[PDB]
Amino acid sequence: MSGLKKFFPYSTNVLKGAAADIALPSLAGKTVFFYFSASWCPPCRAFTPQLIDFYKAHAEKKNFEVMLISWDESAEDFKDYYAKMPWLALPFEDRKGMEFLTTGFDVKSIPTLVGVEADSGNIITTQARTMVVKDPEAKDFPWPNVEAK
Amino acid sequence: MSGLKKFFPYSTNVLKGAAADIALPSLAGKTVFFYFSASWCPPCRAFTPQLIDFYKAHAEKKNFEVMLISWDESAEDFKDYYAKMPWLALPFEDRKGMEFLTTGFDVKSIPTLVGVEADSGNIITTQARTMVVKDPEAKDFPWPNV
Repeated sequence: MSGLKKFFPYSTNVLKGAAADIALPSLAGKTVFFYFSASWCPPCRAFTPQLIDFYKAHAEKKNFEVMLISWDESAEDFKDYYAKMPWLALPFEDRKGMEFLTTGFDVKSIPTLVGVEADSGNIITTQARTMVVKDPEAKDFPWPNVEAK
Repeated sequence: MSGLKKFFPYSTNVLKGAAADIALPSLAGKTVFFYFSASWCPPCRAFTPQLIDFYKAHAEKKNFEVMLISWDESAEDFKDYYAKMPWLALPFEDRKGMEFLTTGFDVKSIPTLVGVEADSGNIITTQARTMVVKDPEAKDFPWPNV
């Protein structure tokens, strides 16, 4: 699963609600979305509920997962914000890992939603945020290269 | 180059550094690798330098060329991103062209690297992206698998 691991030089497991036991290899075959967000961001607050709806409707059928990559500035804020989400999270303690992803994808502002292929480790798009609201039925999911629009 | 010419329905000439006047007849008899990439892509950023070493070491002897087909989101990004590459590029302004090629090669994510025989327009290899790192010397070039 070397492809997906390329995104996590400093973590082998990610959070899942109570358990911090999800092992990366368990995402094999899925599309994985990195969600760059934070509690102090007004548009994230407005966008998150929409992503949560999308996730409840298609995560299973469309076979995808989402992972919070937090820009929160404290462990406590992180803890509370992520508590309100149903998906995965890169642990707050892996700050360098957050920074590696943030620069890697050139994430200048949030919310940003980046779509990736678990198996090959390839990138689908860094602009899935707008497609989540623009295509709620997920007809064109996972939207490769929306950057062309 | 009737065949190859069909891969470019909207562009007569491609880029080559500052030179925007390279014509497709150049690519005759050789293998042409269509490299689907963008500055926003980490795996691309890690593969590009490998492909650059590979290009500079075998483009002449193994007789092939590489052409960037950009998934960048802006002309400014394209400019700085392409400046660092030695090979060719479909001009950014031809968005319709990169969409044609994307659909044609069915590119669903990047990086994607596809080798095609310039003379028949047949896809020679589908695994050059993998084999470029595993066969840095070019022993099994061009890793036919179609």
